[PDB]
Amino acid sequence: QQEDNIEAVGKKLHEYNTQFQEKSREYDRLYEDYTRTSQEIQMKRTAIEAFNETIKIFEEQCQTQERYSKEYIEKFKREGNETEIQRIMHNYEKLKSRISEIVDSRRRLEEDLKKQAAEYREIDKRMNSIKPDLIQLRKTRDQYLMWLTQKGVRQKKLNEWLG
Amino acid sequence: QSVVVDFLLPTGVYLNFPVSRNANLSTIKQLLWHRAQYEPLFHMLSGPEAYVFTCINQTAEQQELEDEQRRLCDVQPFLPVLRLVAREGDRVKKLINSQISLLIGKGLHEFDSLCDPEVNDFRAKMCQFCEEAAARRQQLGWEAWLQYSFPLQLEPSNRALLVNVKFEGSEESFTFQVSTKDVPLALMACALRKKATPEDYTLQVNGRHEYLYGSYPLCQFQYICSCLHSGLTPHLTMVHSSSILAMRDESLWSLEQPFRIELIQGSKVNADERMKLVVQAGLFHGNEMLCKTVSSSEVSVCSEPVWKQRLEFDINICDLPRMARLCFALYAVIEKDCPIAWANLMLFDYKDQLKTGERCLYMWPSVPDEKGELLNPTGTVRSNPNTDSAAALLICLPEVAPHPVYYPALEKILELGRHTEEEQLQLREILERLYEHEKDLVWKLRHEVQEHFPEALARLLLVTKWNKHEDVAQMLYLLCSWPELPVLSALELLDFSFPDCHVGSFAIKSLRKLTDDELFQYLLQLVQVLKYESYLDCELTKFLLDRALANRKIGHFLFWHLRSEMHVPSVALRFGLILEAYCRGSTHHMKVLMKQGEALSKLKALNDFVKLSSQKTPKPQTKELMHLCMRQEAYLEALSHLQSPLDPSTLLAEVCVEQCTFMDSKMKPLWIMYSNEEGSVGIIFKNGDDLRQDMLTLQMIQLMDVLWKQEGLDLRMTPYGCLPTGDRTGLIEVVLRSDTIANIQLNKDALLNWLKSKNPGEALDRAIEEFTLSCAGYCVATYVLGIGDRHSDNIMIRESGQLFHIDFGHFLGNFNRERVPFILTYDFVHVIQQGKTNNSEKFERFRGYCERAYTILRRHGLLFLHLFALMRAAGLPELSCSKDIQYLKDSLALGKTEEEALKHFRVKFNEALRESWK
Ligand SMILES: C[C@@H](c1oc(=O)c2ccccc2c1-c1cccc(CN2CCN(C)CC2)c1)n1nc(-c2cncc(O)c2)c2c(N)ncnc21
Repeated sequence: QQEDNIEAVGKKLHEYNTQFQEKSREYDRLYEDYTRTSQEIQMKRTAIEAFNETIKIFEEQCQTQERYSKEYIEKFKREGNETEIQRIMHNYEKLKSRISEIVDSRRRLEEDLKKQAAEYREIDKRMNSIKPDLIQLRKTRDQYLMWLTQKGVRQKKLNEWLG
Repeated sequence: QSVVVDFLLPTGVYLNFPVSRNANLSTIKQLLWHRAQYEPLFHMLSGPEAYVFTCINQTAEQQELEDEQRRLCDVQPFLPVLRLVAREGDRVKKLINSQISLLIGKGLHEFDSLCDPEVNDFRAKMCQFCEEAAARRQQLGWEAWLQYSFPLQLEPSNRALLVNVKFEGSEESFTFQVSTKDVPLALMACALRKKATPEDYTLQVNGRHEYLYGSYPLCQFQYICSCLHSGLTPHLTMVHSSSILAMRDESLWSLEQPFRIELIQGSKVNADERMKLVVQAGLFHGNEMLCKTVSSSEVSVCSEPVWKQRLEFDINICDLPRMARLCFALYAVIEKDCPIAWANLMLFDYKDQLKTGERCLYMWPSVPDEKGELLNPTGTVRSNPNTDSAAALLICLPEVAPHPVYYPALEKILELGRHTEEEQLQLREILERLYEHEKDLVWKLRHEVQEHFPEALARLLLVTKWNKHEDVAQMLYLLCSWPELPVLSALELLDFSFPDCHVGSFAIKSLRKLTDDELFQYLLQLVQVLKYESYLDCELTKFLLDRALANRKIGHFLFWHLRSEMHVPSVALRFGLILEAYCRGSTHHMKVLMKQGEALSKLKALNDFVKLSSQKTPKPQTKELMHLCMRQEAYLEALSHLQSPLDPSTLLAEVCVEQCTFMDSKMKPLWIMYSNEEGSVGIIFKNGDDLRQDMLTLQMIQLMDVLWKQEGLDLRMTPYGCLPTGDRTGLIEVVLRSDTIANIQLNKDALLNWLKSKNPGEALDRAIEEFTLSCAGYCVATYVLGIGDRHSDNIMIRESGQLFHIDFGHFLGNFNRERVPFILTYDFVHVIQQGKTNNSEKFERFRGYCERAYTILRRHGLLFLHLFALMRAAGLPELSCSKDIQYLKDSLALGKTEEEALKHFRVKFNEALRESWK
């Protein structure tokens, strides 16, 4: 209605405690990376919003350039000043070519964010594979420790095995 | 030192050319106009002062850059892109809104992007409330503004010493004798007659924003008390009320159907394919299950698992309490355990409406811990902000009526809530000194508890059955007519066990008695409790904001407690919104915090330079390479001239660059020294470790010092400042004129002869008493708090004689957690006895001090327990479970009597004296 020797059990307490501590360190490494990568992903997504607002301002400027230039391109054409129109339109082309650089820069960040999003999921997967081992090694350590406390082993002798 | 900047003119024209990073915006605008004249459509532009630059700042917001004395490197635009726009409209709100975003470390657009009514109504209500108080502050007088800005720093509460008085502008000073117990109106009158040979002036300490005024005597001020005890003469200044104004200007119970929910789908799960996924679920109120924990059927491990299951609980819809939370947990079992993630959800919303429709809960990852529970009901209700990457569970609360249904009002609850000597003897035994039989007894005698046992309201709330709506209404009926409890009891009611909104409201109602002095002692604890709050708009948040607007110092420390956890995703939203409201109601202090932020921003970059240089080059070269980075115009101006984060009355004026340095530690702590018209002040900028642990300990030592000082016992402690400012970053106050024990010793009379050099002749007998008093206090403090890992490297002594401890890494038994014994070092006992092998008279005083100290803390033992209990919110490893709180119960020995506890303390004292020789 409800078994090895004490020295042999204490040996296994030392082994299982070492295996637990190693896995505890390994998880703390992966959790550090999980913490770190979460900050980096947020920064990247905040930077993409910045890219968007930058590009938004450039597109507002392109709207301003087309609306404002309608009056003066016509006026300089009447006065016979085709050279002033050439300055205006080439400047607009110089504005447009800069956007292509900023748009190209935004795409690189989006691709790094895609690669870093995979790594986040890969780390979290590696964490969730170790949790079974870590939780079980905590339980096993505790059960052997409680077994020896029942058997009546001194606290000083348990500390040697735990270390 | 140069960068190519895109310029966008309001005619649509685009200029592009290099400028220096150190060059300010006003200078940049002049170079722009000089190149704009050689580009089309120049004639149609107005003058440069008609326009203002706009950039995209680091938080991805447009910022109208009104202050053109800012350097482009200090502005920190995302890409080097400036755009000219019209300098008109409501520029006041525009300037503040952008300056807030940078200051809090979060863009205000991120609050808008959520499209959340709860957020928008918080912003609406709190900003309006805060703006009104700031307006009302300005209409009020100069004396009241002085109370707000520069509140009285007093000691916890007959001689005739000199005092060097001065006036604003004049170089001459006046030294003359004045008594210790005089009221400062008299002190001004004496100096005012000396000017010729009252109510329109106020006194001020030199090189400080600490003002002497009000009904209190001169002895109760910290500046005076420090000057009397040390020996030096107070140096004051007489400021006029005009100069102060210059600073001021310049139905639910119907629906009896059982509760249920549709578990639809999971998203973005990352687990081992061999296993199968299970969704554990359960309802909660505080840290108590309302019903059984329902579980789902098993599905194979993929990214997008599907269930589509009904999950019926054993509780009715009518029976649910106000603060009911559906707590989830995603696991990974084997078909015939692994916690992946968890998420909590409040059944009723902030407006009291029961939630319906689909809810996409973005889950938090599960950490394995010593408890190892199924669910995590103590966790935050707010969803994970990393939405696109992190996992989630699609669920759906079903419809239960044609129209929606609310949780009943206070009126309707009161209506439902209405209606021997043997059992009364049993109630005494339970409360004065809980099991299932005791719970039903107390609930039966709940009316007698209200009448005869007001202090045990907390006990009555736990025994109440929150899963039955009948029991809830009866408890709330009693609560709304419950008599006002003291501070000490009210602090207990703020804990995670008491989630109910009426209970919180009662707890805050009792805390309105707090003085600003006493509130400051519990401010850290009160900040941490906000993690347990469910909704954003709450009484504790309002209470904290009320006091911050009332008192500038409280507001200052409220800012940095909240700001320092903006990196933490679980509180970034909640804290960010409070910091917004605070900022709007204290625009004057915003300017101060902006200097502090940018000073701290440079010290990070300065520490990172020193960290990289320490690996490559040696220390003497790196120390010189540090000063070059400091001496640059952007770095020097930002670090120079600001109020200290550690104490905003203290003025950090001139950076003494040559005196600055760094230690060769794990995290390489910077040592910044200052000098101002008073004398010297220093700080340590630590980046790498978390300083909350060290702060909490220093706060509790400071609390002991106050508690001892209230009982007529000044143990000459050194509770120096410690302030977390950010992500593993913070300042720490330099205790000047001091050194570590290791550096002094590196034998028998090592510390004794150190005191002889620093206190020769008559001062020696004073410094020993300073040592004896201080050592006693720190012996008792470290004992009670359970502080291990003490040694020569982390213990210090001042030149005046006071010993003090530093850098508290571990406490409450931890190092595995065992009882840390009482520790008396042979070297300290040698100094206490004045170089003698046996000196029973002096050692008996020292024994007396440690006993008197220890007894005083037992009288206020519940305070320490209640405060430490609330700090569990902070998620410190060494202060997590109830056994950590138990350490304090045993060390103070509150279960035992005052005689019994003191007899046990003497045995631990006597055993420490024996262990000193060994
Ligand atoms: C260990 C010492 C220290 O910490 C540095 O980080 C550091 C960095 C660059 C250089 C020295 C240092 C020193 C240091 C070491 C020996 C002697 C002196 C005095 N010196 C001698 C030269 N003499 C010319 C000037 C005074 C300081 N130290 N740590 C803390 C401290 C750190 N974290 C948390 C905390 O709760 C306290 C602290 C404090 N609150 N108050 C005072 N000292 C303190």
